[PDB]
Amino acid sequence: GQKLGSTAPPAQQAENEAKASSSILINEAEPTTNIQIRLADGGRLVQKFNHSHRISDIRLFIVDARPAMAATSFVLMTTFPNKELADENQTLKEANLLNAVIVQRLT
Amino acid sequence: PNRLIVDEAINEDNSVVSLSQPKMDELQLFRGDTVLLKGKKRREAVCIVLSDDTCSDEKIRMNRVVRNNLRVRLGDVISIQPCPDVKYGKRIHVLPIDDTVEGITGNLFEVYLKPYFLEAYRPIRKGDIFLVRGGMRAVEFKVVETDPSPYCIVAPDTVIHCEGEPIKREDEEESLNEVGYDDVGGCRKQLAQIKEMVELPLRHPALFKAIGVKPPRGILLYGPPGTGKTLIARAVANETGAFFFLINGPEIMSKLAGESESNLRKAFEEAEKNAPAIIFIDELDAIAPKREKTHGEVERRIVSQLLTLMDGLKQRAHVIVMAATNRPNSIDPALRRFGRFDREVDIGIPDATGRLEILQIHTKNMKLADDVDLEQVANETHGHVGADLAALCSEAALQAIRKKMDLIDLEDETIDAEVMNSLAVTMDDFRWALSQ
Amino acid sequence: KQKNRPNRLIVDEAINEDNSVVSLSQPKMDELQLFRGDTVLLKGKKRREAVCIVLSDDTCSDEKIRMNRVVRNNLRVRLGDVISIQPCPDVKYGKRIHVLPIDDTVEGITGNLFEVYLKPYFLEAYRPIRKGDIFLVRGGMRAVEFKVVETDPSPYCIVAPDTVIHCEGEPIKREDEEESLNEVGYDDVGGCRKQLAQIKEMVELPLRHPALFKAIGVKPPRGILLYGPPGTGKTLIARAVANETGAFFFLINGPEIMSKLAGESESNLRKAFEEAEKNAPAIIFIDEL
Ligand SMILES: Nc1ncnc2c1ncn2[C@@H]1O[C@H](COP(=O)(O)OP(=O)(O)O)[C@@H](O)[C@H]1O
Ligand SMILES: Nc1ncnc2c1ncn2[C@@H]1O[C@H](COP(=O)(O)OP(=O)(O)O)[C@@H](O)[C@H]1O
Repeated sequence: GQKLGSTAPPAQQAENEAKASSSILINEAEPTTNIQIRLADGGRLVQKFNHSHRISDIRLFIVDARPAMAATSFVLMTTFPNKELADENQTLKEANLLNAVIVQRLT
Repeated sequence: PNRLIVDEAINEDNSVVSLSQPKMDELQLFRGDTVLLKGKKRREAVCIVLSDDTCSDEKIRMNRVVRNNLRVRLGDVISIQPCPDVKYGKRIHVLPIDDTVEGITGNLFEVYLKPYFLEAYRPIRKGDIFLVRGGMRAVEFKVVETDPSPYCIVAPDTVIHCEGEPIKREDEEESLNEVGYDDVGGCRKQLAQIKEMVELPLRHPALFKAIGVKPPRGILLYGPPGTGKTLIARAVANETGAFFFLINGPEIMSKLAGESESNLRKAFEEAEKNAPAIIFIDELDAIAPKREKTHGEVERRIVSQLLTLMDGLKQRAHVIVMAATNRPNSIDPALRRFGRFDREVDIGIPDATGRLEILQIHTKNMKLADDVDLEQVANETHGHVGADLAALCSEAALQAIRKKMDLIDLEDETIDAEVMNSLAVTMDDFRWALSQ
Repeated sequence: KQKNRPNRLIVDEAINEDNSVVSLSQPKMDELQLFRGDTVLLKGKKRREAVCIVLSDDTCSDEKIRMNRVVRNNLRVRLGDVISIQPCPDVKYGKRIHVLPIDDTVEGITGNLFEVYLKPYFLEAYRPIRKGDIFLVRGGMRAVEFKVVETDPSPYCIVAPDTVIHCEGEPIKREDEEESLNEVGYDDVGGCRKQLAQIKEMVELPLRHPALFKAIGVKPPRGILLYGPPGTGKTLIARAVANETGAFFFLINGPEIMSKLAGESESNLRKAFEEAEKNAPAIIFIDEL
């Protein structure tokens, strides 16, 4: 069996990933950015198709993605200065995510 | 394949490597990808790839930690491949390497492993050896077990095992305790030239064995003492995997008046075996001072002996001779002749900028207090040279240990790690040192 | 103050030349509730004990305890070590006492060592002595060492005016762990405090906490250059520092070295360094470099 610490906590999510993607807006007119989402939900690798969207979208996206995620609190980060995407409001362009790898941390 | 040439590192972080946006853009590697790196004799290594602007599109800025696991020197090529399978880890078993722990007792985990992985998401491969600094030293750890297998990214959920036995340093595995370019600071222009001269002959032996061009065979480093000449020389030796042989002035001139030359000769002999080799003659003014500086026939028989061995050095069995001295005047003009030390590099004293660098290099293993302003320290050490700052640092540290020592912190009996990891050097510690 | 069990102190140099005296800072006596003359019992190394009298000190530091070499030895400690001080209200004026001089300290002189040394020494002083302690008495242009063989009221007693003093014929032998107070100490150096202080801290860690540098990457000092006119006390200092830290002391003398033939000279040089490393911690002193 296991022991404790300080951290936190079927295949139909091909549809989950589909609805996660179909949830988007992609201003043909507007410039892109793609994102590598590191789901804490495990070594869950994610691919984006964003174009200068805001963190609320990344959040709703993960929610659309994994079911659990829909109720679990967490924060989004940038590894190596390791900063935590603070104001989840701002467009990817302001945060300098443009083709980055945002890792999910369960708080 | 977009194979890259390995160059210098810029953030002291080991797990990170750097390329240029232009380089990354072509393979869709994004500002954080856990890229895989394959290289020399059965070696791979997973690392987080960021991006740099001063990096050249064909070069990849990494540190000696990676490089070594990759078994490669600055200048080689590597295949930077995106590693998608890399998944958070469940457990990992690592063990401290003897020579890097002898001295310290107590839980390593608490002092090194923990603060090292803590919310960092460091991707590690098997067999890899990483360096953890702190407690006024830098322990080396060997990854002997992972779960996920081959590799993984240590997450805040990964278990860390520190089983009870310090393993050994396999002789195919170099120490990070050895001198390298990252250990020299302030010498950029000169440290540049040296690399530039030694490059081909030390790195590409065969070339000259096919062309009729004359390579540099004797480099002469000037500069006052403590400037880092012995440092620079040994660094270049390790940095290029070249054989290093040390000949010290006093050591030679201490022998009998025959035993001396005997050595000078046996010295060059053993270097021609392990070539490419770098023969460093420290304190050359001791073996070959200028014309009028000599008094006896013996002193002269040796200087001559040295001049000869130089001329005898052929293009075949390439070895570069480096010698340091405090200034031109010192040496015997004959050593300058085309064929001998015809390549001279002047290494002065550091400036405020340079001094800063050196000070950071000599504190990388210590816990500096937030009230520590090295840049300030750098600014009030005008004359000071590398050795002065390096020593200054030792004084600060020692001064701090003396303070929190009387508190009866177990001292006098073989050491405890955590104890050393708490002791922090205050700006007052430097202040005290300065006034000494 | 939290951990020191309020009686653990660091042995510092003495200010009062009296051997029976040890000093503490007033704020320290108050904490331990001792009196300006209270007789205390000190515990050192090799499970040794000493009985001394306590006085306040304005220059003494809260954690440290001043005491001269005599007591420091009896306790088997060096400056910098720690001891436990304890009140000793059970001491009682002693009936009889038998002390004996040490062979090497009385060679040459003859006569009644009692009326010449023991008498003026204990006379109306009220010196608290333990059994086994070694005290020094100066006079007659020399200093004699005496070892308390036996005290009436057993472990320790205060030599009152009625206490019978026996010093029956015989000079005992000096044991191995018992250094001579005739050896050089910091109390034999005057006019150097500043410099004596610099040197002390320089060698402090390397010579007192060797293990430290075994587990450290910091570089301690190796060579120390002492410059000054002749007869300034450099040799004296170096020898004093060695003993005072229980380090091995090896002496190289310029002329000696230069009187030999060349190869012999080198030989000797490396021999000095060789022997030094075998008995480390050590201090090699090159006189007349
Ligand atoms: N430029 C430098 N950067 C970092 N450390 C230095 C530098 N120069 C000197 N040092 C430190 O001082 C010591 C001086 O070494 P060394 O190369 O032997 O000096 P030199 O040959 O000029 O007498 C080095 O081992 C190193 O720790
Ligand atoms: N500072 C001093 N304090 C007390 N006595 C001293 C001092 N300096 C010298 N002496 C006395 O004079 C002698 C001179 O000794 P020494 O240390 O050998 O001199 P130096 O090494 O300076 O030539 C000492 O043995 C000592 O008796």
